[PDB]
Amino acid sequence: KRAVITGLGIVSSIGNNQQEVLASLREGRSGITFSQELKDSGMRSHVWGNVKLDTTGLIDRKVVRFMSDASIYAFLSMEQAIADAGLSPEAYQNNPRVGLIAGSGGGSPRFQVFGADAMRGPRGLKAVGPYVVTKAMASGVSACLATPFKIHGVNYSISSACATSAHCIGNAVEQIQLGKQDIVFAGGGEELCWEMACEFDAMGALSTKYNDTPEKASRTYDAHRDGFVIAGGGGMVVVEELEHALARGAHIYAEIVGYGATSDGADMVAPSGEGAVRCMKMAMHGVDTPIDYLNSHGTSTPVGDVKELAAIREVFGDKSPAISATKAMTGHSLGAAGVQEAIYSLLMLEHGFIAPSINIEELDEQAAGLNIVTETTDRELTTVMSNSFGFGGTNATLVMRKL
Amino acid sequence: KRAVITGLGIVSSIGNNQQEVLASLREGRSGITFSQELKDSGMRSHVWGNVKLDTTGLIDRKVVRFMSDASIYAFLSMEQAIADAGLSPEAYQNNPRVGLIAGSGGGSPRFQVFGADAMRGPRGLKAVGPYVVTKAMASGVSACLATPFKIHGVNYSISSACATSAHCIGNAVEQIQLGKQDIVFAGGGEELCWEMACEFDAMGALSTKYNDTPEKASRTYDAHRDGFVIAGGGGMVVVEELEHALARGAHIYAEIVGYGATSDGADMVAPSGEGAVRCMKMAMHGVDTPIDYLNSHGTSTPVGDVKELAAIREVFGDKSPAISATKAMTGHSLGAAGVQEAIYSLLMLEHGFIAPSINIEELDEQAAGLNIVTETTDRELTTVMSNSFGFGGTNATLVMRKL
Ligand SMILES: *[C@H](C(N)=O)[C@H](O)C(=O)CC/C=C/C/C=C/C
Ligand SMILES: *[C@H](C(N)=O)[C@H](O)C(=O)CC/C=C/C/C=C/C
Repeated sequence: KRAVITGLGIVSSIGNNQQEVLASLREGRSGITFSQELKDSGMRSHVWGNVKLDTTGLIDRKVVRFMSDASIYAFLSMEQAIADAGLSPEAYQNNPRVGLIAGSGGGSPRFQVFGADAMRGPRGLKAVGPYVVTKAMASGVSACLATPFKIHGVNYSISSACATSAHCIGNAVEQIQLGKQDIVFAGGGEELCWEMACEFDAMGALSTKYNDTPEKASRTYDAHRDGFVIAGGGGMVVVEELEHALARGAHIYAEIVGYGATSDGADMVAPSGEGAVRCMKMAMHGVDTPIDYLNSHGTSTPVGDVKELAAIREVFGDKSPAISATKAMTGHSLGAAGVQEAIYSLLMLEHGFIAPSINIEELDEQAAGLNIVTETTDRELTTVMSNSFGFGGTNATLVMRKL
Repeated sequence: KRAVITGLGIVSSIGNNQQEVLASLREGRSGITFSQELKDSGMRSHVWGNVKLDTTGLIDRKVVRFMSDASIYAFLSMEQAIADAGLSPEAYQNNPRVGLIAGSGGGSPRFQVFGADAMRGPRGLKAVGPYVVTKAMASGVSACLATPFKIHGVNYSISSACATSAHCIGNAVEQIQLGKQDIVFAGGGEELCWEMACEFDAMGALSTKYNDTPEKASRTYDAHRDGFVIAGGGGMVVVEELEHALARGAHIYAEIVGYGATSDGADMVAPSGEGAVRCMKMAMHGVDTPIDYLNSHGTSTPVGDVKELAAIREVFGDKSPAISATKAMTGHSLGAAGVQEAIYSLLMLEHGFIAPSINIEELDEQAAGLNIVTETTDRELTTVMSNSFGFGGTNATLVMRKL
């Protein structure tokens, strides 16, 4: 019935493992860079939240042949989570009570495009090859992890745009609550490519006025923010039943004391706020400790940023928690945002500190009053909240508490 | 705690509604046709499981402009399921206890390729437009339905390749069991295009030797089967808590008494009979009545067909149920296969008959002591089972029983 986190893995724009991420977080270090690929593609946004690691040879050649970047990022993340959790092969493999729930927001547009492009060339089917389905299918992230890691329990992906990996973790918790699984690896991944990013630029969702200063492009809550900075990477956490964790001597980061999942039923592409209030409130049912720190979805967009702050004002009233949008540092990894930010929250809980909300040269007028921390501040935290929202009015929030 | 089906909707290769689907199922009619598009793309497979329906003015302009075919098919299926359920706006909209869990196996390869092609054109960003993300994102099917139907409960997609809509329904059931939702619209959709179809052909998964006789291409269990026939369409069912349903005088097709979801942890693109055995066994746990009819996954592939059979023989041993692969008639709608086949099963339960397993000129010698029904058989059914498997070793089976 009770679910706790006993391990985490992460490959992000601000770090290739939790120690690197930790340092980046405390230093308010940016993971955004200039992208020549995005410029050459004809986009107006040339800033990236890229993973600085050459993944070549990092996975078994026979295994990696079926994977795309989103899967590769999640795979390396799950490798870290397994080790971190102190799980031995005999403990999680070929075990019906061990599952995997991980996904991405867009699967693999790069290979969807590669397949189409190849089909129309002089080689046709032979240029396409036999590995595009597993690379391009939406469930690639879960399929490519569950098979090599020898998982026998649940195996599927939850996809909900920019809230996918958050819903993935929440679903993992429910598996533990329903007593169906003892352990479920949850998280996700997202590739970084002009193929997909150009589609966000086309709808004006990406930042375009700070290409000369990449590290200043992502500026959540700043009066002059102008869209989010697309990013890629992966994240993975080990969701485990409490007794099972305690029995093996597992190191527990926190317990998942709240999980909200609601729907706006209003606008595609734009948030309503109303659904987020219900989502946060839902995650709070039963939680009687205060929310000490709130890791906002805050993507750095004009409408989104204040819409979520309005939701928070409504849920907490005159006693809102310390807030910070780590996306100002990391960028928006879309489908991987939820699990990565849950990890940043876990690291803050574990090391007792609040990561800064960077790049706010002029706090938005609507952000007046609120406690958005703009400096790395040491503090003993106990309960933390993390929000994730996506197109189609899909909301998710997770509340984690220290034991 | 108990989940029942109180409505269904369907847009498939063998019918644009449940009445038409019933007629083809009883008649043993094939929905496969020759495809000029497929042939013209360079493919070897030129047979289709297409939806014969002009969807043109069926969905509101400002709504449909965010959708792709998978979403359009699921949307029309939802419309039918709402009416067929006897539900009205005042009862299902802006209601926190009403949710939506629907997905596709591939999202929208067509619009993803369109975006990449548009971008590379002289007009770039302006050629792409602002609607490709919602059309191409993996969660499109759920996002595009939850918003217009004003859903306020759960809202996300489950994606598991050729088992997605089956896992979607199972997840909906768990929402009712966890007491989180009273109603959850579950199902999915899949578009039909060479963009995606060419990728399956490239891995030799599609039938190529019966292009001259499309209706004979899909031949599950036949000694000369040579791959599945790709198809498109949608399906949607209303999963409702028992008491809620009885209280409103709802029409109940049956109760979902079993739901299995397992993982092979062995092969990508190839089924390991053992995972399916555990999946089926998991779905039968607690069901005190025998399985009267089994709607197999049977896609008409050399390895797949008999592997599931070996799995079935191992599960039921001596006393096996009547079996029939409706894909021999309908083709493989991939992500939409699970929900559509659950609907065929519900229709057989609701009308007391077993749909034929067509096109078996020579029964595979692997399907021995089994009961593969090859003629529409009038029978009083009580408990039915439906299997769905996908790449990455993802398995799902649903057991539905009359109340
Ligand atoms: C991101 C957000 N609102 O924070 C939004 O939910 C979103 O667009 C996620 C979808 C990304 C998948 C890419 C599909 C493009 C082909
Ligand atoms: C189908 C099967 N094994 O019956 C298989 O699970 C599958 O390939 C489903 C994925 C289809 C999504 C298309 C993605 C291609 C870009």
